[PDB]
Amino acid sequence: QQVIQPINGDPFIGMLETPVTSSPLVAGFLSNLPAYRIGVSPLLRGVEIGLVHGFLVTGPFIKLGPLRNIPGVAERAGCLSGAGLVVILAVALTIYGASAFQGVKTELQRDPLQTADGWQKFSAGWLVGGLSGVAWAWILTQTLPYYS
Amino acid sequence: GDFLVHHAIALGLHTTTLILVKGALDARGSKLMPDKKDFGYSFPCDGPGRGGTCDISAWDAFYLAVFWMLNTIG
Amino acid sequence: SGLTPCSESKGFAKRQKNEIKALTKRLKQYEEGSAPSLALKATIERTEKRFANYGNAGLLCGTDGLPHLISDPGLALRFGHAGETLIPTVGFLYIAGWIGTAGRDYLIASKGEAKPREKEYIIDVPLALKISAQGAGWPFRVIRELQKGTLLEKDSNITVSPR
Amino acid sequence: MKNFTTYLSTAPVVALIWFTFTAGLLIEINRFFPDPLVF
Amino acid sequence: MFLISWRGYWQELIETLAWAHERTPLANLVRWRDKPVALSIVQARLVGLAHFSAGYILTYAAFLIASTSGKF
Amino acid sequence: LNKDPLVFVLGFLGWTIPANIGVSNSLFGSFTQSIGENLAQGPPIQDKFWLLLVTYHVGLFLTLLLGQIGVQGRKQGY
Amino acid sequence: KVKIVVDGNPVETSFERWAKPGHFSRTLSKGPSTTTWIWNLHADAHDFDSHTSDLEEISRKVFSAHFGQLGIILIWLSGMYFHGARFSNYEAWLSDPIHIKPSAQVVWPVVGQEILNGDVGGGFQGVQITSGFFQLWRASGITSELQLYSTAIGGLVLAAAMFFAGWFHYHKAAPKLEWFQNVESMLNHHLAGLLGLGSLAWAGHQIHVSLPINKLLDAGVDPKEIPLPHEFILNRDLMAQLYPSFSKGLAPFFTINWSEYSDFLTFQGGLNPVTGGLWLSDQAHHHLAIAVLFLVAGHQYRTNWGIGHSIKEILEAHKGPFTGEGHKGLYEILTTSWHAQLAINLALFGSLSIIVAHHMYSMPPYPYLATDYGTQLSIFTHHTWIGGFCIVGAGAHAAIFMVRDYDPTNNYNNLLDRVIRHRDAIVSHLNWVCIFLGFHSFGLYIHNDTMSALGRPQDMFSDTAIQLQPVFAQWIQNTHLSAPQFTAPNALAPTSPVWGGDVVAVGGKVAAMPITLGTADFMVHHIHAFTIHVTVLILLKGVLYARSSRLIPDKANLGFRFPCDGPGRGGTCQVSAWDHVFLGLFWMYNSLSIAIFHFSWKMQSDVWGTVNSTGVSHITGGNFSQSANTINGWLRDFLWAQSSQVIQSYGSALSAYGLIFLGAHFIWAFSLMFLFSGRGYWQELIESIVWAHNKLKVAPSIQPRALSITQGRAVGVAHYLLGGIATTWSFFLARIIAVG
Amino acid sequence: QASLYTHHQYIAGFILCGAFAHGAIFFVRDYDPEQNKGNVLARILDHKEAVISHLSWVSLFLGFHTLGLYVHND
Ligand code: CLA
Ligand code: CLA
Ligand code: CLA
Ligand code: CLA
Ligand SMILES: CC1=C(C/C=C(\C)CCC[C@H](C)CCC[C@H](C)CCCC(C)C)C(=O)c2ccccc2C1=O
Ligand SMILES: CC(=O)/C=C/C=C(C)/C=C\[C@H]1[C@H](C)CCCC1(C)C
Ligand code: SF4
Repeated sequence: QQVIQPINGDPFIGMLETPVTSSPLVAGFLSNLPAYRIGVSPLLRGVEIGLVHGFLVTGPFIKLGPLRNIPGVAERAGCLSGAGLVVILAVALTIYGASAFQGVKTELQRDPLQTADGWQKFSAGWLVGGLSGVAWAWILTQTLPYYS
Repeated sequence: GDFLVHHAIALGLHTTTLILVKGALDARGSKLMPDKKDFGYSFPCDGPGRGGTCDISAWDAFYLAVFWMLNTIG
Repeated sequence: SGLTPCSESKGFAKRQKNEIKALTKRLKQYEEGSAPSLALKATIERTEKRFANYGNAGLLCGTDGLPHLISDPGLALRFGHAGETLIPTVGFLYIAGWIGTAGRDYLIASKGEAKPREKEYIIDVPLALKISAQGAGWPFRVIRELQKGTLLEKDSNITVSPR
Repeated sequence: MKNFTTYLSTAPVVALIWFTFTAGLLIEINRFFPDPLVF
Repeated sequence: MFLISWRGYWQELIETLAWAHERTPLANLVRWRDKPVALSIVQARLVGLAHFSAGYILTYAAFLIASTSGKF
Repeated sequence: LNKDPLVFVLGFLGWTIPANIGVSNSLFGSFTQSIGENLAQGPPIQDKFWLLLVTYHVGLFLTLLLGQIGVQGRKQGY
Repeated sequence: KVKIVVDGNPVETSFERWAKPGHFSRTLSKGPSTTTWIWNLHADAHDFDSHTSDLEEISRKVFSAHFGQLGIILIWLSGMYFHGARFSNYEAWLSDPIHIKPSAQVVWPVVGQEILNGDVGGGFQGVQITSGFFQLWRASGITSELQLYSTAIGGLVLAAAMFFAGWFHYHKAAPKLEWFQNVESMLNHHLAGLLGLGSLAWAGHQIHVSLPINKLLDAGVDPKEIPLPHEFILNRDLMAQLYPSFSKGLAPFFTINWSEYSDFLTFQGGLNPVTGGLWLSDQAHHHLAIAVLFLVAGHQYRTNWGIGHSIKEILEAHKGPFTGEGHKGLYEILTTSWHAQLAINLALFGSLSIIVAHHMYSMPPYPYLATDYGTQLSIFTHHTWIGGFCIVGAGAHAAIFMVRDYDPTNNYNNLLDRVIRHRDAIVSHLNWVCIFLGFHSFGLYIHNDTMSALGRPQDMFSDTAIQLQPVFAQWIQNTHLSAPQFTAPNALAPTSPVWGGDVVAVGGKVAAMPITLGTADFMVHHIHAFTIHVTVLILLKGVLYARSSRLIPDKANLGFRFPCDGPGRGGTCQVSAWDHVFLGLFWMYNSLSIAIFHFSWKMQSDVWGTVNSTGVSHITGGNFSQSANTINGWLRDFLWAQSSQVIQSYGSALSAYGLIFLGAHFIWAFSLMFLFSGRGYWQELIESIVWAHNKLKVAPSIQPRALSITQGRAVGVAHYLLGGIATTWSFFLARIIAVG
Repeated sequence: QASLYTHHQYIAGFILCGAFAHGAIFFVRDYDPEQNKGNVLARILDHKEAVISHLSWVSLFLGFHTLGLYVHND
């Protein structure tokens, strides 16, 4: 028995299939992420990804920022910092789309995400989801029972 | 002390000038690369052949001389 | 240069006294007749002799209390400082011309051998010793080569890069 | 003995002997005539 | 670093990095426009000289100004 | 993973039952007593709970690994 | 069948090849045309597999060269014993080891250099030594210069024996190739016979000589009144006076009443409070147990009596589902490639020297070593450096194996083949680890320097601000402190005072004490992890891509050592595995410099110092925990503050260190001309100089050349390492001799 | 005063390096040997080995003796 094999049985494409790459748990988990929903519209996948990432970045800004020791100001400052990072990443995503876009089998249609228009809808979805996730992070620091 | 440091300054001036002047006069060619003018002022090398030719261009003589100029002004 | 003779310099005398005092302070931790005591006393004797000799040579001393050398050949000859730089210049130039002439003679002699490169890393030691002894008369031979025209190779026989 | 003396005539052995002689001469001059600054 | 280490080490390193990005999920959604390569030989000499010189000047300017102005 | 997963109490109990043997109580009993005492705030750095945790878990993990290898190695040829 | 097989008189003993430089090489034997031949003769002298492809001839050369190295080591060791016997204050130091500084080198009075004969005490003047020989001789029981003379004479006799054996086993009785390939026999003999019987014999010396003499020495008896070691050999009652179980003789050993011997085979742990060293009875029991374990270990491998293991069978049995054919083919590699063996053995030997450094500082095994701070610092630093160089050599000879001895036919789907087949994954993952470590280790210091400069110490990573406590190492310390209670009940004390507990003080100075770990220790340990990982990345990348890459697919045809494959493909300078060794040497230097700086500062700040009634006055007063979390703290409070001794050393006996400090700075800077430049410039400059010599008819026949590209790199890194390491050497030694 | 002296001397050093760099660039890109036949420019190119070797000699002398005197005093 051998658990490492050439990628799709092809020994000459520079990749190997290992339990890390191709366990049913890993391949099933990765397939259900919003990045890998090829038929789903790039705007809504951008909304989901932006919600996740804008929510998560507020934490380090809240707990470790320069105003972390000022009660009340710490949360608002951390969330404004997270919003600034979300906006900067939205600009980065937008200029990526304008420059990057000037077959695939398992036959598959290519991702609408990997086009100029699809990436721009993805950038809009990222911005909306990111600002919403930052606002929800602030709401959670104002409402969670065991938050400190 | 002024004597010793002035002779250090003379060493720096003469060595920086040596690197720069050898770069300018060998810019068109040398025995190691007799057709150097055909390759221009700045080029990486002429490869590992003929013993190896790293930093053979006149530009590289400028690059080496900047170190000596900084040493001298220091 | 506004300097003072070291034999009448107060800084020179203070330096001698201070160096002797430091060596003597080191001395009073050893028994007499021990090896450290004898070594320290020998160093003290050498220090006293050195300061006396530097004073007696007519060396000039600065405000630092240290000897300063005079190297202009005019100032050295008229004011008795030729032993500082000028006579060492003559001595060095004689030995250096000796070394260079011996090396040139050995290289020229090796050029006529069937394997000239062999004598460059396997030395013909009797020939090298003979040539080294003959280097004492280098200025005469070198001046004759200069006037005769055999010291220098002609420019038409020397490789040059394209200009 | 000829091969051995040829080895003793190789460049680093000659350099060792000559520089041992020169360094020893300088050391013994400075031992017999300590602290020479001037002629 | 630019003056001592030379190009071909970095080019092979960058080749492994380019392999890693193309094979990494969620990251291979994005691609470079310009193929990443190591800096050229001459460019490395320039950049190393620029860092050397800038550090030289900044260090001495700080030492000169601080040492003189802290006393005077 | 092509891990050939099989229900493994041989290794869940292959380490735990030998570890419940009293020597001068036992490793498993002391571990459970430490868990109960710490469950009444994280354990301090002087507490023996960390050492009991590390020793018991390295024994259990090594036992499970060797059990999986022994079951699969004998089946696939030793 | 394992048996002795030699060839009689294979090589004549003659000076004929001494007279022909480069005789060993087919290219070099024709003699020079250019000066490059002079360098190539020295560069290729010990590259045996380049001289011939016959494995038997290579192996014979290696064996006899090893005898030559052993003879050189014995000449060096006998010299050290002789200088102790003849040019030392050893006997005076034996009477007073707390106040007298060890010295075993005396300079001649000429050109004023006799100032280096410092007033080291004991009515003696000389250079202070930091090798630790006095403490080692005292632990061995040596009480007189006569015994040092005897060891020096015996060493020179054994040195002559080693040189005779190397001549003999190359020129008279050279073992055949199958003799060398008896790896099972060699492992059995080196485990049981070399290490096992060596440890047993040293336990014998310790029990019969070192234990009673040192017991009398620590009781306060004058060394001239202690009986000689053979008096303890011949008079059993004299030994039974100090260890009463000796009256029972060897009967407790043979009747398995081993607990009777508990007076001289102990398990105390910790340090002797009189001397600050490990208990010699503990060492005797340790070496006896080690001897038994190694004697058992030397019976594992099958030689001639059926029983035992075949190493090839063991290797071929260990394969799994992730690893293809597993360890198949490794036995053939390790019995045919000397370079593969050298790579493994250098890696482990260097790691051993580094481990030795840590274990000897923490558990000082010699009496009065721990309060000889110069000796402690010197031996830690020395063995750390030897270890790092050996590890870089392991990387080099692994790469040389990959270029020259690797054969794809004998490695099909084994571990080596599969490692090569995912080298991109290995190198990219290690690259990411190095970047992450550099950011989250050095950037913490940069964060701290920036916060401190901006007047925000509350925003710093520190023990009084945002804390990064090394809680795992703190827990390890607590576990090792509590070990004699529960997990090592028959040990009286922990292995070292560094885990916790009380100060061990000798002569009013700290021998060992608890070494606490806070935020600065966390930060510097992650610096160590970062620097080690980067050095690994360079060396391992050199090994994995030694034969080929996407850039250069036929790199193995270019060899192990070559400058480049030209300015094309963007430029391919330093693609060779040799150049990876060249870069890894710099990163090894960086890594180990930070390690020894960490050692020096932390011991001076937190361990070493004087003991008063109030407590411990450390040398630099605990300033490590206050300022080692900034780069400016290192630059000021370590480098600037502690360099005061070396730069003020002029006019004292330590002035040699000040001169070497300056000269080493010079040699380091000198190296940058080789590293930053290229030989094309130098060859053209030599063309103009050669014109000047041609004009005066003084041009040499051996045509002058600039150094090769590879030699330019080798010269640069050699002078860089020499200058930097000697700078730190002079700094360390002047500092710790003057303030220790 | 210290800042101004240091500033202008480092600026002067960089500018002198550039002067010789553009002299080398002239020799590569703009120099026409036929149009300069026998003049001072061609003639100094014609004994460039003498110029470079004498610069090498003076640099070597100054370095050997200045470093040696400093090291002797140290
Ligand atoms: C036969 C020996 C010999 C002779 C007569 C010369 C003569 C000359 N050298 Mg050359 N040189 C030599 C050996 C020699 N050199 C060697 C072995 C090297 C390699 C280190 C050089 C490297 C060298 C450089 C880099 C330069 C010169 C330059 C010069 C010129 C100016 C003087 C000088 O700068 O000295 C300086 C000499 C040295 C720094 C090296 C000297 C080493 C020893 C002392 C000489 C060799 C002795 C020889 C082994 C004796 C063997 C004889 C025995 C067997 C009988 C002059 C043409 C300079 C120039 O071209 O001026 C226009 C210049 O820039 N030399
Ligand atoms: C009990 C037997 C025994 C012992 C003690 C040794 C010990 C040694 N061997 Mg090993 N060897 C053995 C059996 C043994 N060998 C067998 C059976 C084989 C063939 C399978 C080998 C094949 C072998 C090779 C190929 C090499 C070694 C080397 C070494 C040295 C390793 C470096 C070191 O730690 O030096 C420690 C040094 C000392 C402690 C100094 C004293 C050493 C004494 C004098 C030698 C004792 C061992 C010797 C075999 C005794 C025979 C006496 C002789 C006159 C017949 C060391 C001397 C390496 C080398 O260094 O050899 C030159 C090496 O390349 N051995
Ligand atoms: C101080 C000098 C210095 C620095 C900073 C570096 C930097 C680096 N070396 Mg280089 N190296 C040096 C000296 C240095 N080297 C020298 C002298 C040599 C010649 C032998 C080399 C040869 C060499 C080799 C052979 C290798 C490296 C590698 C590395 C990298 C290690 C990974 C890492 O830590 O990333 C983190 C980066 C740092 C720690 C640098 C500091 C970053 C700061 C703290 C962050 C600041 C960000 C900034 C504020 C934001 C931008 C704002 C601005 C634009 C306005 C890193 C890029 C290794 C590598 O590439 O593996 C991944 C590698 O293999 N180096
Ligand atoms: C401290 C650093 C240092 C030193 C000492 C040198 C030394 C030298 N440079 Mg190099 N340089 C450096 C840094 C340095 N450079 C750096 C960082 C670069 C940028 C890459 C350069 C780039 C450079 C160029 C481009 C040129 C030089 C040239 C020179 C020479 C200048 C003339 C001179 O001073 O002759 C005196 C010689 C010295 C001072 C060298 C040291 C001499 C030692 C002390 C002699 C004694 C040795 C000792 C007895 C031997 C013991 C060996 C032991 C193992 C037994 C000299 C060889 C120029 C040249 O070659 O002109 C001839 C030249 O063109 N340099
Ligand atoms: C300075 C330098 C040189 C020039 C250095 C050279 C040629 C080495 C010179 C070594 C010695 C001094 C040459 C002479 C050796 C003879 C044996 C001397 C005999 C004379 C007696 C006095 C011993 C290079 O060739 C080079 C090449 C590649 C990268 C960098 C550099 C580089 O930096
Ligand atoms: C003192 C000084 O400043 C110049 C002196 C050197 C000379 C004469 C140069 C060499 C000549 C010799 C006679 C033949 C080669 C070419 C020369 C110029 C005719
Ligand atoms: S190593 Fe030198 S010769 Fe080779 S490509 Fe680089 S610069 Fe050119």
